[PDB]
Amino acid sequence: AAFSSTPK
Amino acid sequence: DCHLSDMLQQLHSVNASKPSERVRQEEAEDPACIPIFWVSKWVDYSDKYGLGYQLCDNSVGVLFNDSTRLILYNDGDSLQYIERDGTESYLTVSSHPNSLMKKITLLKYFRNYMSEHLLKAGANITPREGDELARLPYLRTWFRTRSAIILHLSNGSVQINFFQDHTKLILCPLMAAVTYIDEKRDFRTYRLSLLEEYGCCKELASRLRYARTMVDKLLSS
Repeated sequence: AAFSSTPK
Repeated sequence: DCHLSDMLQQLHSVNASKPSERVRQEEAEDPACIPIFWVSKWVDYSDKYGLGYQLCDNSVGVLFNDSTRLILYNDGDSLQYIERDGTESYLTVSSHPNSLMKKITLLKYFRNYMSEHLLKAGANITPREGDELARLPYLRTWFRTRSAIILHLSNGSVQINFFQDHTKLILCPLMAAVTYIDEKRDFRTYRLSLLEEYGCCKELASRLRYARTMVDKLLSS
């Protein structure tokens, strides 16, 4: 359910 | 379809071998099979616009909800646009039809978001050199499942990024190879036939079974 790939 | 059929045969062959039940996994490594391109970043804004992504060379693209694609090269200037019917066009941020303005703007917003906030998958991987036969690929198809996001590139590569443990696969059906990035962010690249021969651990085995299912889905649609 992430909006995006792995963040910093 | 040929890329996906090949990949299906390759994976089916490896999996039928039951590679985790044999171990000489390190013998399957082929360092010259490292991929040229993979997806280092992505943003699923399919609620509104579509899916933005960044490849490991820092080029970026968007697959819009209307099935068109806009691609920005890593020079930060050259654009490639692909209509739904497949018609391609070549342009720049500096010179483009008014009709593309909106989409160009959206692409830049995606670029901003990805550049600032997200880390690069395979930051520690030097990509294969690659030559005149390998032009910049674009995202041909993608979907997300309960367990992963699946990204199918126009050079035939299929990337699968697993949500729970951040493990990733990049499959190339031209090289007949797979790069596996584990939870430590260590990566190894194997020749699939060599994995048939020397076998591999349970984790990689499981992920290659799941991969075979994903490729069957991509072929199915």
